[PDB]
Amino acid sequence: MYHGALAQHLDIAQLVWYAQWLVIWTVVLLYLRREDRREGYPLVEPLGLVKLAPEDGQVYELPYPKTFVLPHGGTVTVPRRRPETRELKLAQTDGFEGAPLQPTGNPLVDAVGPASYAERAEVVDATVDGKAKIVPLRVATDFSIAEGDVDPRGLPVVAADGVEAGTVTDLWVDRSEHYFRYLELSVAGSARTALIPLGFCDVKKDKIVVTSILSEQFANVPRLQSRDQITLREEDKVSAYYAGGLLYATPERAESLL
Amino acid sequence: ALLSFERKYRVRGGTLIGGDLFDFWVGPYFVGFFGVSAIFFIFLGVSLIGYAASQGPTWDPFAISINPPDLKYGLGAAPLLEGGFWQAITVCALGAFISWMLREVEISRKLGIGWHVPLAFCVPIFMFCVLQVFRPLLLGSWGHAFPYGILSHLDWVNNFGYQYLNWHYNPGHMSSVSFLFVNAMALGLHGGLILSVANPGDGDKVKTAEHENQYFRDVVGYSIGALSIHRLGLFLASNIFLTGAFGTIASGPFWTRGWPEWWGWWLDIPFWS
Amino acid sequence: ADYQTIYTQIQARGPHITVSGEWGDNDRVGKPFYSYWLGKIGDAQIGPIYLGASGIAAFAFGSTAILIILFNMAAEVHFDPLQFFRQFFWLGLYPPKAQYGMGIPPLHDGGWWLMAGLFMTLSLGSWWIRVYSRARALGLGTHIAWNFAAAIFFVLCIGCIHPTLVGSWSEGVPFGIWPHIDWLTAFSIRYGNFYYCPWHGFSIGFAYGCGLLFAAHGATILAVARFGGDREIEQITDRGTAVERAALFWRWTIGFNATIESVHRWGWFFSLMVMVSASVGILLTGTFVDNWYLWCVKHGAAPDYPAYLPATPDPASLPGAPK
Amino acid sequence: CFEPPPATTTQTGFRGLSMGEVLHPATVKAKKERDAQYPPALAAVKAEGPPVSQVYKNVKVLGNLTEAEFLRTMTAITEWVSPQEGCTYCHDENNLASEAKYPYVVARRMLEMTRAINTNWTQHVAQTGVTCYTCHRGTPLPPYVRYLEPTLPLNNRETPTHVERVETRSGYVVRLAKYTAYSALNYDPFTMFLANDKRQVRVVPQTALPLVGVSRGKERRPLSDAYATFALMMSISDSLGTNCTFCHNAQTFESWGKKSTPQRAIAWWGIRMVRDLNMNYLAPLNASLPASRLGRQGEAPQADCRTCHQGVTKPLFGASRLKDYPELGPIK
Ligand code: BCB
Ligand code: BCB
Ligand code: BCB
Ligand SMILES: C/C=C1/c2cc3[nH]c4c(c3C)C(=O)[C@H](C(=O)OC)c4c3nc(cc4[nH]c(cc(n2)[C@@H]1C)c(C(C)=O)c4C)[C@@H](C)[C@@H]3CCC(=O)OC/C=C(/C)CCC[C@H](C)CCC[C@H](C)CCCC(C)C
Ligand SMILES: C/C=C1/c2cc3[nH]c4c(c3C)C(=O)[C@H](C(=O)OC)c4c3nc(cc4[nH]c(cc(n2)[C@@H]1C)c(C(C)=O)c4C)[C@@H](C)[C@@H]3CCC(=O)OC/C=C(\C)CCC[C@H](C)CCC[C@H](C)CCCC(C)C
Ligand SMILES: CC(C)=CCC/C(C)=C/CC/C(C)=C/CC/C(C)=C/CC/C(C)=C/CC/C(C)=C/CC/C(C)=C/CC1=C(C)C(=O)c2ccccc2C1=O
Ligand code: HEC
Ligand code: HEC
Ligand code: HEC
Ligand code: HEC
Ligand SMILES: CC(C)=CCC/C(C)=C/C=C/C(C)=C/C=C/C(C)=C/C=C\C=C(C)\C=C\C=C(/C)CC/C=C(/C)CCCC(C)C
Ligand SMILES: CCCCCCCCCCCC[N+](C)(C)[O-]
Ligand SMILES: CCCCCCCCCCCC[N+](C)(C)[O-]
Ligand SMILES: CCCCCCCCCCCC[N+](C)(C)[O-]
Ligand SMILES: [Fe+2]
Repeated sequence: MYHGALAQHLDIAQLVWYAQWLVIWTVVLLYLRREDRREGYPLVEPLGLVKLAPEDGQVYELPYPKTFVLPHGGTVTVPRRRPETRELKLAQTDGFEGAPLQPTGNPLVDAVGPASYAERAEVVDATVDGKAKIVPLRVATDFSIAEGDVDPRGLPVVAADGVEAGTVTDLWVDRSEHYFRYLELSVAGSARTALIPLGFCDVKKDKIVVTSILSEQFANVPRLQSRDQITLREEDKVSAYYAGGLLYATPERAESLL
Repeated sequence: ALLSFERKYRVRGGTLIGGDLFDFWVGPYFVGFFGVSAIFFIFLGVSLIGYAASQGPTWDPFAISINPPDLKYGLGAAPLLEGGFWQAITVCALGAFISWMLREVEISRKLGIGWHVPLAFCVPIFMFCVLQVFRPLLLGSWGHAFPYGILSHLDWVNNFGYQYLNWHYNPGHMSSVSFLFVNAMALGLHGGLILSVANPGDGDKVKTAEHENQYFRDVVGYSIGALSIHRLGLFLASNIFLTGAFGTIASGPFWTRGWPEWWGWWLDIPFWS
Repeated sequence: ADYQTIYTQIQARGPHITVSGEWGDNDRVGKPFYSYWLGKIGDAQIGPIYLGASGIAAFAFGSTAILIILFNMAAEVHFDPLQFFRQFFWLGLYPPKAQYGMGIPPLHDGGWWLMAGLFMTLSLGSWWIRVYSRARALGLGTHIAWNFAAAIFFVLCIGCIHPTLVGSWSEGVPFGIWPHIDWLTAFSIRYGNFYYCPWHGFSIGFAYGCGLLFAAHGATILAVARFGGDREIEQITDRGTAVERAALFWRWTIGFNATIESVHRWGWFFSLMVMVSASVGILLTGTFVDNWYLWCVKHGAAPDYPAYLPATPDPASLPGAPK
Repeated sequence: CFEPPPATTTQTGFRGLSMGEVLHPATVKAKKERDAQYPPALAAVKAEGPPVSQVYKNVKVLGNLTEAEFLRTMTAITEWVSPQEGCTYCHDENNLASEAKYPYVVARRMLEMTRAINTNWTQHVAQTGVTCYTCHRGTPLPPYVRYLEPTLPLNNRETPTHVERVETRSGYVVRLAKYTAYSALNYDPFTMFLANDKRQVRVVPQTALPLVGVSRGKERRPLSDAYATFALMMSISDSLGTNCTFCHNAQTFESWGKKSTPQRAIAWWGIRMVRDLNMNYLAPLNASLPASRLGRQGEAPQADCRTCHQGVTKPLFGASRLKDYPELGPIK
């Protein structure tokens, strides 16, 4: 006789094989793939007009809503009603359903394609104990630059066309993570300030190189509401601006590299 | 068709070849020139697999195996039934993988994001080349490469290991395994952490970056931080193969004995012999 | 290129944040110090460290375990300190070689092994309590502790649950660098080739998948570091363009996508499933399957191959062949 | 650290299974040159006069031979076993029938042993056969022999270090490792498997599911047996200068048929032959040898796979003198 044998060519390990697969697909399909739909759903079509009752699949694919209790008051519930309100300055290059859209205006200011920003809260991201998290060093006076590294305050910012476009006046620090996230700079010949995320900055000893945009394009970098703090949406707006540059700053960057 | 937030990003441009000609979507999938080459190569490979499989004994997906040639054919073409199908299929796979990678580049440019993903995906393409191309070149036959079958490929890994007596003692393997294990641990820790912060449960409030770092400082005296665990993650994962490659390429061309014996360099220093 | 994804160009220093836990805030010891080279690829702050009961219990029990192992190792080189350094990798503490069944083996033949086992097990349990309790103290989920519980469960499976189920301590994992490795081949040989154990395959599938996911996830976050994708908690509660682009990268590549939260669920689950799958395999091994290859053959799964050199009858079954 | 390319490879299984030999040309060339030292066969002599059983006084084994044939045998024996020592290693200068020297009696038994190998163990040694040279390689003490405990070096022509010496206890783990191809496997496969026939090498069940009656508690073989078998197999692999896939498809180590090579069957007979040789010919020689030859438990040196093979899959690359010296077997 055999340990693990059952009637007529079944054995325990064979059943467990079937069970294991069932468990996997259950978790994958009924749990995980529904969790994946907490953002961006329900989907949008060339006008899903059926305004009186919902299509069945759209209900089945979603999970039951969950509510995050935010740390500084408020709640967010996902998934939810979140349509894109703002007018997008884009035109359909063809009638085909999955044809690309062309920008109609100036895509950096108009904020489309890679220059797009999410409609995040017009709210200042906060530290564990309520203070504004992302602030420049003139405010965060207990933060310093570390012994060894470039202090960029004073150094010029050279844009993609080799033209000095401004002077770095301050660094904005993340007080929650001890991490510099933007440089503030004076745009030469414009009497204004502008943030640039450190990711678009090549920090040298004698200058800061920025290949994302041209010198002239520092003019229209999104302005902040306040001098000494920034909102989650403003961060998106600002970051997006430079990223737009990568595809749009000159005509030839959208075209094929080869 | 479209996610609620998708339409604004779906713009023309960022291709590497062909400009507007292949710059479109089909359902959710971006196409591009490299979507077209990918599908070409997939179709060809899957056809060649189907044809080759029918000429073989069985149709059980576990027991199907398309094997490379005998060693006597060295680096030449082999008759289709006896290793040619394997040779053709290998070319179609490389066509498909490289296409898949370059397609990801195009998709990255359109979104105006980093090329880090296609970059990371070169690592497993490279490792596939180590096993099927570079190591067979150095030993002199395609017949040293691995067969395409669900279970048959394991029989190759098995015997290849035992050609060097105890493959566990291969130092490149030791490195590889250590990265495999630590990478899996770290993914659990990372995924665990994030969820632990956003989902304390019992209606208790969502926590903060500060809490993230405080947790790891408390448990193990150090926290690498938010951005850095992503860099470390990519690094640990990628080193599974980058180091493993050395252990694989060494076995045969640069070492013909058993792998435990290699540790003679240490054990047999005269100073303590 | 974004150089910030490679290393921090300008490090920042500032006052040390301490998040207050519901208990044990005084049991944090050490004074923080900052490392400049570490801070290039990480957070510069090393220390302080929390030092509770469960942590102290863990160090206590673990050190006992380590001492039992090292003493036995040294005994294996008749205490010669030079040969100890030379032969370290080859030294180990073995389970019983003789079959005593579940009998408590003599100290010279795996009693010490059994003792080291107990003390390591206690050390893991104590550390588990630390990992769990620290999460409760800071008002966090127990997600990490459950992943870790699976890791510990797997260790108990190879070390004592499987030996208990077949009823022989001889099948435990030895302590030692090469010796714990040697066990892998001995176990695989005994149970008919672990490549043919489906739970092995699942474990490997998830393990490799952890490779795939962390490479993909890590690379994804770095690729959206410019838009703040590293700040994942607030991208959950307030979706920014970082995670919008991240999701569209994948949706356009593979046809579907995740949220910034759910990808962490995927990863957590895959990590967990490496150990859960491995555990199921070991529980079935010995207990209900003796030879995994023959089991695959029984169910028509095994591949077969023509002879190359001639097939070779087992000479033991020829007529008039010796013992 | 490393060995430079290229590598000689062979195929021993179906294409795609990575089965076969992986050899470094330099190493093979060195072993080939070493083995090429096998002295050529002495010229043939015509058989004339009576049997030496009627001529000489104390001839028990080779009595069938004529005088010229017999002295050819003795000249060859000297060349193979005691080329530097000469006839006087086994004989009194003034009485060739005296048995006073221990090598004489041992040499008689060795003749009987060698003839047994070539007659009864043809399942292993085939047409090739063995002569005294196969093991001895021109010295009275063969380079590769085994005691009931592991010793270093493997070649007893090399001088041992302090740690290598058997009495030095701190070197035990290393003595053992070098017999098992550098593994940490903690088993002496010679004493376990080759010294006698008490232990079964096979450890792997021949049923998918565990048989009730053999599968729980003290009914079970301990896992140590599987470690031991592995150790034997590492040792065997190293002793022939080869790897597992010479004999096995690792898909199923336990299977014969298409999952094993003919060399595996031959290796099986080799185990049996080595056991016969140790138990019935070599081990009983502790009575006839001086204490300087014996190991620390009064054991004579005994043979393993290496004794003949010396890191080559055929001893001396298949060199044979069987036709040249009919008197060493096979015997009708
Ligand atoms: C008996 C034999 C042994 C053996 C023999 C062995 C060999 C011979 C080799 C390894 C290697 C490795 N072993 Mg290993 N091994 C490992 C772990 C590992 C891996 C970390 C490592 C790399 C595997 C690899 O190259 O994948 C390769 C993966 C590739 C190439 C992925 C390709 C992906 C491709 C680009 C995309 C494919 C796309 C699909 C076709 C698309 C279809 C998708 C659908 C959805 C549309 C562990 C954890 C253990 C344990 C626990 O004991 C172990 C034991 C053993 N190994 C045995 C001792 N091992 C490798 C190594 O690095 O050695 C140092 C290696 O060469
Ligand atoms: C040197 C190391 C090798 C190795 C050693 C190895 C071991 C030891 C084990 C596997 C296993 C597996 N290997 Mg594998 N392997 C595989 C694919 C596979 C799968 C059949 C399976 C699970 C993989 C997984 O989940 O990964 C992570 C990826 C995930 C989770 C995404 C989904 C992947 C999807 C399941 C892939 C399925 C592929 C298709 C069946 C093949 C394509 C079909 C065509 C017609 C479209 C591919 C496609 C390649 C290529 C192209 O190089 C490869 C190379 C190697 N493997 C090397 C030769 N592999 C396991 C198994 O169970 O096999 C029977 C197993 O135990
Ligand atoms: C020749 C022998 C083989 C073998 C024998 C083998 C065995 C016997 C077992 C596996 C298992 C496994 N094998 Mg595997 N194997 C694997 C991969 C794997 C793993 C994914 C899987 C799970 C083990 C694990 O992750 O532990 C890493 C994680 C561990 C060990 C958990 C540790 C957590 C712990 C809490 C840490 C605590 C440490 C403390 C801090 C320190 C305290 C210690 C001090 C006090 C002394 C690959 C990729 C390959 C390839 C490519 O060939 C392979 C080939 C082989 N394996 C050969 C077929 N393998 C396991 C399995 O899945 O079986 C079904 C298993 O039991
Ligand atoms: C797929 C799932 C994976 C997985 C998962 C998880 N694994 C976790 C968690 C999860 C979720 C935890 O939360 C926990 C942890 O805490 O992480 C930070 C942990 C663990 N995983 C460790 C080791 C490991 N995981 C392995 C494998 C897998 N894991 C599999 C692959 C392997 C392999 C591959 O063999 C190894 C060796 C330890 C670091 C730890 C236990 C310490 C202990 O039990 O105490 C034991 C007591 C001792 C005295 C030993 C001291 C030495 C060690 C190295 C500890 C030193 C730490 C010390 C604080 C340093 C001070 C210095 C400071 C001043 C600067
Ligand atoms: C350390 C590095 C890690 C790593 C990293 C990353 N991995 C990535 C990315 C990164 C970054 C992506 O960006 C990319 C992706 O999109 O993510 C969803 C991807 C992907 N990782 C896949 C498979 C995968 N990753 C593995 C391993 C690691 N990944 C390691 C761990 C393993 C194993 C075996 O471990 C597998 C099986 C696919 C799902 C996907 C490619 C799809 C493709 O290429 O489409 C195009 C090709 C096809 C759709 C089919 C092609 C059919 C050919 C022509 C005919 C078949 C031939 C074939 C050779 C026959 C084999 C038979 C078989 C039984 C032997
Ligand atoms: C028919 C035709 C002509 C079409 C033309 C167009 C064309 C080229 C189509 C291609 C068709 C093909 C070949 C489709 C096959 C697609 C493939 C390869 C699918 C493989 C999917 C698999 C198995 C993936 C394994 C990894 C896995 C388990 C992923 C699950 C979780 C996901 C989706 C992770 C991706 C993901 C990661 C990694 C994040 O970090 C992240 C961060 C923030 C938001 C979202 C994400 C996110 O989605
Ligand atoms: C040991 C390895 C030997 C060496 C070297 C030589 N001889 Fe020998 N001899 C040996 C044995 C065991 C025997 C007995 C053989 C038997 O069949 O029982 C012999 C015998 C002789 C004889 C016969 C003399 C007699 O017993 O009456 C002669 C004449 C003789 N041996 C000569 C001889 C010479 C000339 C040698 C060097 C060339 C020589 N022997 C070497 C063992 C060994
Ligand atoms: C391996 C299968 C052997 C073959 C074939 C022959 N001999 Fe041997 N011999 C062998 C061993 C393992 C030993 C023990 C070690 C030892 O030195 O005693 C021996 C021993 C001898 C001796 C004694 C030498 C001495 O101790 O000084 C002699 C004289 C001898 N062997 C002779 C001999 C002859 C003449 C052979 C062919 C007829 C022969 N041996 C074959 C192993 C093996
Ligand atoms: C031929 C010269 C061999 C080489 C090289 C290896 N093995 Fe082997 N193995 C061989 C034989 C003749 C036997 C049968 C022994 C008997 O007395 O019946 C074996 C046996 C095994 C086993 C046990 C299989 C069983 O039925 O239980 C195992 C697990 C095994 N061999 C493994 C193994 C490995 C890993 C090898 C390379 C290190 C290896 N063998 C080499 C013949 C030969
Ligand atoms: C001297 C008495 C021997 C001992 C002890 C062992 N082997 Fe041997 N082996 C010997 C000879 C003379 C030959 C013949 C060579 C030929 O041309 O046939 C062999 C052959 C083998 C083989 C076959 C190799 C091949 O076909 O390539 C194998 C696999 C083999 N021997 C293995 C083996 C093992 C495992 C031994 C210890 C158990 C062993 N042999 C001992 C002589 C002698
Ligand atoms: C009823 C009672 C009596 C019996 C039950 C007791 C019980 C529950 C026993 C359980 C035993 C278990 C689970 C045993 C498991 C053993 C295992 C899996 C051992 C695995 C690996 C061991 C290794 C790698 C040992 C290494 C040892 C050393 C390096 C020496 C020690 C020193 C160190 C510094 C450890 C470093 C380890 C590593 C991080 C480098
Ligand atoms: C990595 C090993 C995977 C082996 C897969 C073999 C599973 C066998 C179970 C098949 C299901 C049962 N049945 C009836 C079809 O035989
Ligand atoms: C062998 C390990 C098995 C791992 C299983 C993970 C597969 C992921 C499947 C993705 C399915 C996608 N989708 C949209 C069809 O649901
Ligand atoms: C039954 C075994 C299946 C193994 C896992 C296969 C992964 C499925 C991914 C293909 C689905 C692709 N799709 C529809 C999302 O685009
Ligand atoms: Fe993350």
